[PDB]
Amino acid sequence: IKDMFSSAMEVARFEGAQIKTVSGIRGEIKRALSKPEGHYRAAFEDKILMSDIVILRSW
Amino acid sequence: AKLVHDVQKKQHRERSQLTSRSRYGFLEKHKDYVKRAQDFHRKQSTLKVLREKAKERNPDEYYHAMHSRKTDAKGLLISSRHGDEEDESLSMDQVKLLK
Amino acid sequence: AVPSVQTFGKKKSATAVAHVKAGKGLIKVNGSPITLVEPEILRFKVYEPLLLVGLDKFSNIDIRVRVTGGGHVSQVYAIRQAIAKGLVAYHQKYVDEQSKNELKKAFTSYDRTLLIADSRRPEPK
Amino acid sequence: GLKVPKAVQKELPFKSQIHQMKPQKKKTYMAKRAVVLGGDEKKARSFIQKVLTISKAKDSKRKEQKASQRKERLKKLAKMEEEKSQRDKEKKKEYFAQN
Amino acid sequence: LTPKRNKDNRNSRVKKRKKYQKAQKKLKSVRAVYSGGQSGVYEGEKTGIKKGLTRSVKFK
Amino acid sequence: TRKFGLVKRTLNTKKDQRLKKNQENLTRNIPQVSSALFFQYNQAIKPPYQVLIDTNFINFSIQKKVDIVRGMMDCLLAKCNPLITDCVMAELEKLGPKYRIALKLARDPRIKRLSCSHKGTYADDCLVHRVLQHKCYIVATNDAGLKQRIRKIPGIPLMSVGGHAYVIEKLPDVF
Amino acid sequence: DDNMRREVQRDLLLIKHRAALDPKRHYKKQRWEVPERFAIGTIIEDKSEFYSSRMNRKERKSTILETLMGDEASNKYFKRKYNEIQEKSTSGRKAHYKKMKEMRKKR
Amino acid sequence: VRKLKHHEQKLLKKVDFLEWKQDQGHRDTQVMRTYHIQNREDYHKYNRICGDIRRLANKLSLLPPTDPFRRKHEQLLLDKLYAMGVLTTKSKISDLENKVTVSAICRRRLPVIMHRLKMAETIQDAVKFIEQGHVRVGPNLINDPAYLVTRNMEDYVTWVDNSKIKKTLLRYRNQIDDFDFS
Amino acid sequence: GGAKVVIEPHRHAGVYIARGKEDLLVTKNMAPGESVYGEKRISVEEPVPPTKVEYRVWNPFRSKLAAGIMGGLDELFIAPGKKVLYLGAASGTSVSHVSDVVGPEGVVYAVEFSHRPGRELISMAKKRPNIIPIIEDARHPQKYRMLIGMVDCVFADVAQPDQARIIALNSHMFLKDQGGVVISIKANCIDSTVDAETVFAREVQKLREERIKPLEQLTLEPYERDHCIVVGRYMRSGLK
Ligand SMILES: [Zn+2]
Repeated sequence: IKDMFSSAMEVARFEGAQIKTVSGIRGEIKRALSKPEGHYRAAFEDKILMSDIVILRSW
Repeated sequence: AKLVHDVQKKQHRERSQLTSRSRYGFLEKHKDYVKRAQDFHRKQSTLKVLREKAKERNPDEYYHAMHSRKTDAKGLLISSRHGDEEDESLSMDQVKLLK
Repeated sequence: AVPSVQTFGKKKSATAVAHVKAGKGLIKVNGSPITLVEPEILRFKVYEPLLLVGLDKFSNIDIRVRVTGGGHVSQVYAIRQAIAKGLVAYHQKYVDEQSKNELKKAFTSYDRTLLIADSRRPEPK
Repeated sequence: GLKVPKAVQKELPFKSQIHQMKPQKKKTYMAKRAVVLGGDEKKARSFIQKVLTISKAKDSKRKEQKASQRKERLKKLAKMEEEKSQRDKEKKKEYFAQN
Repeated sequence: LTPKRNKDNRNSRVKKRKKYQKAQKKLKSVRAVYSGGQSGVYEGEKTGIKKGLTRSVKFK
Repeated sequence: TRKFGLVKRTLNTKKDQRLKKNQENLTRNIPQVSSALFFQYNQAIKPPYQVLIDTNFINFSIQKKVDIVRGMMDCLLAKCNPLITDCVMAELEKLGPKYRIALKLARDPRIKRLSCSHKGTYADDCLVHRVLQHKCYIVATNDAGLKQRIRKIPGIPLMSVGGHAYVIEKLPDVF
Repeated sequence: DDNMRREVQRDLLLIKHRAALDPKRHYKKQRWEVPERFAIGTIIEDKSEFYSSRMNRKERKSTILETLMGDEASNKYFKRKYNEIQEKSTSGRKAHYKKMKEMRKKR
Repeated sequence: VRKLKHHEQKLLKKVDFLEWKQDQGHRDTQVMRTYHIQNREDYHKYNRICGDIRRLANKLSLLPPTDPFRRKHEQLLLDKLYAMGVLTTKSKISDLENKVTVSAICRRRLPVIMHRLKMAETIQDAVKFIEQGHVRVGPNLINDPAYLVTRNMEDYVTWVDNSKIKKTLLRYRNQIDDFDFS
Repeated sequence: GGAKVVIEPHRHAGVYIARGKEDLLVTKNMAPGESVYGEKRISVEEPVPPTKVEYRVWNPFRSKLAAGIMGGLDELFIAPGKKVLYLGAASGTSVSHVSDVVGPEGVVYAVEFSHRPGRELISMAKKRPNIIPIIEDARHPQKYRMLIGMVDCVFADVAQPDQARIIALNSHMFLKDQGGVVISIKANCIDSTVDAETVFAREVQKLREERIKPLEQLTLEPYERDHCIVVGRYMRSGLK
């Protein structure tokens, strides 16, 4: 997942959070990728598409 | 609608794909995802059924139709695309009449 | 219509189908002749079913081998197995049983892995 | 479509074999021989095709609309039968409670 | 805060004019209604003839 | 050069038509709803009405002291023709010598009488058949089962002894 | 015979698919498979009444198909209805899929 | 015999040339048409076996529930009837009257397990093949269809080699090796 | 008007359906080459060369029996070898269609009482030889008991209030046992003080009182208001 964070520190702050696509596919962020900074690895209920947007509902 | 207002059961409209993210056309929503997912699941179900039949072939399986039906080099099934009431090769006098 | 015979030779994942029938004496692997089977240092591994029994057995029959899978040495071992047991099966079915088991005795005295592979492995100690 | 793999489908039973016929790459003699008629016959062919697809799509529209009709009739019919069965199972308990 | 209501409900007479027109259009579905006889030349049955169906009341 | 899998020929109870349970070796019919009917109105019946009586209606008439033709007339406010079918009459005669009063009140020249043509004396079957054939009949009855049959078939008015006079239900022009 | 069924085999298809020839006609639901014994016949309108049912000498044809093809309002309706059925049937199948892929690829 | 008239149906009713009382509904005929038994009396030489096991299961029910002779012999009988595959499990001794059937002891025959594991495609063609002598259980050929099998030998029901229908199915799947002579 | 139809046999033997875009009830023509009351015709060329045989359109608004056929009657008794006694053969309108349904091997006795319809009946029965025109009152079957013997179906298109007595007299004289009795009842011509269902019920009761078991009735409503066809069979012993 590309750009909801600006740094791996930010993703480290937000690890384990539950996200979802706009299709309601639930998911969880797992680990920040190393070289592209705000990019991370998430796991979903099944295969999401390239035309989706993930969402971290915070308050 | 017993105690519901018609200004309360309104129509919430659905949102489109962002114009920056527009080359991946049509942001798909939950009805599109369930149309995707149940299609994938029925095709995986029939693939699993066929894999189980392949596991339980029982190679001492004789039919009488495995005299006529035959198999190509890679092992798959030859299905003759002409007829099965016709013949693919026609005789010399038939070719004489047609020509 | 022709007397023909089909055998199989296998090593690790290579597999070779050999059709032997009566003919003029041509031995062809994958369309090309047998004298083109690379890696060219194991061409005598391919040749030894011919040189163990003489070319006068092959002077009246033509073999063709189709080899898929595997690597270089697994393909030459599949080729030699297919050729050997195809010659044995042809001399069984269409020539006499005495030449059949003379061929089996010669190939088995050289190595019986020309005729029977080593197939299912390992051993759980 | 469902793309069953070749490794599975070469190892299938005889009944479960998949009859998949290859396309034709050679300009065969019967196809290069066979005559098609033109002008009034090709517009007759076009007309019969248009009529048959309009008939088939009209029938598919009609049966889909009947499916949408009878699922909601099933819904209201099951609601009325549930109300009826509730009334029966309380009237029976009334009857036995009096007798 | 009223619901959307009907122009045909705003008149008690026009509502029964338009639910009787609906009723006598439904009556053509259940029975076969005598429309008034042969209009012009007899063109044909215009809707089909079923040779298998018999819509006649059998006794007992 | 014999055949293989040779068997002794026995009889096939599934197939042999010489035995009795194997002696069992299209045109639809959808009867149109009557042109006498609107949706459930029965727009065609008009006075003088004609009313089919049955046995428990006669028994309840005598038990409640209602005359047949005068009770019918002040129920419907119209001129009535009451009809005793031969099966209703057969049922009243089969009721025995306890019901002599009911039988010789059904024997009345003011009560006309039909001629049913069937075997057996099942008046409920006869009344149901001849009313769903024709829809020009009022059914006067007090059987619960016959009342449910008649009020389930449409366009048929139903009369019944209730209280000290006759009542009528599915006739929409009573006043 | 089959030699004559191969001549009247098209207007029997027209009579089988009557229900989608005119958009206002709406027959009663039968199936009508091809009957085993039939006969193709031509209507004689007599020489008593004129001009009402009269199809003239200059427009009498030899099948039902030539009359339906000569009708120009039916040709309008069949072409229009076929184009809308066509563009409904090719709505999202393969040209759409590869133009979506080219949309992804172009940038 | 003549589809008798009405005063005929009434005057004699118990006449029936086809089906008598002691036919028991022709269940012998019906089950041998089902499982295609060659000769007669196989049904009754199975029915004697069914009657014998329900009789000795009855007298094993008779003996008191504590002695090891009784309990050892009923577990031995249950294990042997499992071992010849008449049962499908080692359940209750009530199944030795509910579940032992002349049907199931015909189910353990050789043509019907052949149709069961799809070696043939009908039981008639199975009896065709094993009268023509193509199959074997382990080493030895089987000629008669009366050889029923045990629970161990539903795995080595295989044809013989040089059986040409085996050769036709091998050349159907074109895995036809001929060094192994079939 | 010059179009082409396909002829197809009906369920009823002897009558046909011409399918086009409007389908027509159709009979074969016994006298080919002319129309009798101005109906339209269909000429097929059936296969010495093929012969042009032709067919006549049966108009349900001018024939109670055709209205009954295409409303749907389970059994007509007018059949292709039979004898029909037509009562009230008011002209040759329906008698021609009954005549060529019955065919060349069967006989239609067309009874009519008026005389100018009788003249047209005789001039039609010239070109249809299987019609015996009988100009006599059907209320006295003895006046023509010598001309007719043992019919198979009676058809009654009389429009008189003593209809059931006429039908009963002609049936008891000339109909055979388990033969057909087809009645066209017109409610308004029987009596108009009662409703149509009352007069149909009374006429059916009169038929079973004269021992004709009714099998079937049909209202034939889109073509005629307050009409009916009652199809019965002459049971003669045991309506039960
Ligand atoms: Zn009765």
